[PDB]
Amino acid sequence: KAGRNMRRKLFGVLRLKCHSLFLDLQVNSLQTVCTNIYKILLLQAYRFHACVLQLPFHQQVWKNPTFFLRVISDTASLCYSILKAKNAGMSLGAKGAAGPLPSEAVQWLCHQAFLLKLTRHRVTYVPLLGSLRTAQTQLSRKLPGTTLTALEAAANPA
Ligand SMILES: N[C@@H](CCC(=O)N[C@@H](CS)C(=O)NCC(=O)O)C(=O)O
Ligand SMILES: N[C@@H](CCC(=O)N[C@@H](CS)C(=O)NCC(=O)O)C(=O)O
Repeated sequence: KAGRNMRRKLFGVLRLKCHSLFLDLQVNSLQTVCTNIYKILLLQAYRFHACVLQLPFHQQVWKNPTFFLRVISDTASLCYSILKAKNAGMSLGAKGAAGPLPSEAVQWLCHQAFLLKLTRHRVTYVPLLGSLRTAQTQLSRKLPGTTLTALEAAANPA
């Protein structure tokens, strides 16, 4: 427990730096880009949960659920902005895909990563799991680009 916390704290910045180097669809496969942005978002979800555990006892999650959901949304926006900048010089012969990832896909990966972590602590996060679970289908009805299952593949490896 104290060993896991030490490892997350120690490797946080380095892991994020490393993942950020594999987001360029010009040189990387789409599967790689999706996996690495997802691993970034999952890392962020763990940091999120750590930060929530140290909120005052009266600052319950059901008390201000807009705050937490917006934090989650802002995470997707920020990772998406990073991804955009990293893919700015993309050309027609890019290895990754014909299309650089829409914000819908980064959003989907974000909600996925947060759900996986937040379902482990339902007693704390039952107010949020409602809105996030719909957003998944809200986005799954917004864009089933087939590649939706290629996103599910990136959220799968252990
Ligand atoms: N992410 C690289 C491989 C490099 C690698 O494995 N190093 C980092 C990820 S950038 C790491 O922390 N290892 C994998 C993990 O622990 O999830 C790739 O997809 O080809
Ligand atoms: N502690 C985070 C790593 C991120 C981090 O280093 N930031 C804060 C977390 S709010 C920190 O300095 N750690 C103090 C703590 O959680 O005891 C984690 O468990 O993943």
